Amino acid sequence: LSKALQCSLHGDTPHASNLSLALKYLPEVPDVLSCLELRYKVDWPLNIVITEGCSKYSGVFSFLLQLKLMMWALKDVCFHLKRTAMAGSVQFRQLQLFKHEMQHFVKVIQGYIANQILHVTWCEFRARLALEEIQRAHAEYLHAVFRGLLTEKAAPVMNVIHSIFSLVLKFRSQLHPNFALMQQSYNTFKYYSHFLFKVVTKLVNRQPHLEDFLLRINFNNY
Amino acid sequence: PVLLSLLKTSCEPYTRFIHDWVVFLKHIAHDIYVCGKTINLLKLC
Repeated sequence: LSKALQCSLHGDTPHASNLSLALKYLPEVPDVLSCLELRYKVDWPLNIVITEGCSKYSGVFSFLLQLKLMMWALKDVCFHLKRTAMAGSVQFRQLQLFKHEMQHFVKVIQGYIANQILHVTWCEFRARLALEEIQRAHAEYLHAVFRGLLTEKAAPVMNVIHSIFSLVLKFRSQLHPNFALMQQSYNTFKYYSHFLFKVVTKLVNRQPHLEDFLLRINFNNY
Repeated sequence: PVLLSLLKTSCEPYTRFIHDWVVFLKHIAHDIYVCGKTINLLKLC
């Protein structure tokens, strides 16, 4: 962390300190999980407002970090394949189209997160403020966890995301000795994605937040 | 008068408590509870 803040080009203030990069579990040993927290710290006249439970940032953080694990690992195979280039054949071009087909799904679910949890939920609670109200207004700003698909109500929508993230990690393992072993993997990816579009649609009749998701995942397709 | 002169002094110490943070209609009941804790919080800052 003390090496990270130097490369931030924004910070290194009294605010920038108090970033205890601690942990909460001891991992034993291809998955998409790496548990790790990141807790802010405050002092007395501010601790009375920012509750020691509003712990929920750590809930929304471990998701957002997990997302970066895709756009880096997927960037690796995009960079790992670059050095392979003479070698032009059907086995090659048909392989790279999988990456462009899998990357776009991550670059759209991220574009959603970068619209709900950082911009529109921040429009409120910024033009909303301008002593008891500060407790509730803050308890309504973060409650960012609803539009973030972390709520147990829309949990089945989140369970399917792991099946997507897992297959991309397997795609990174096989950095054409085993092409067919990868061809089966991509076909499993196109099925699960095609299943997501149905489970979200069926969950529209029962949440205006999810409405913008179908417009994101689907555009000139079915 | 006699009851008033009692009430006028039977509330003397209670005003002092009220003079720190600075049935009946509940529209002001819960407000007094917070109107004091703010003063007791600024005293430590």
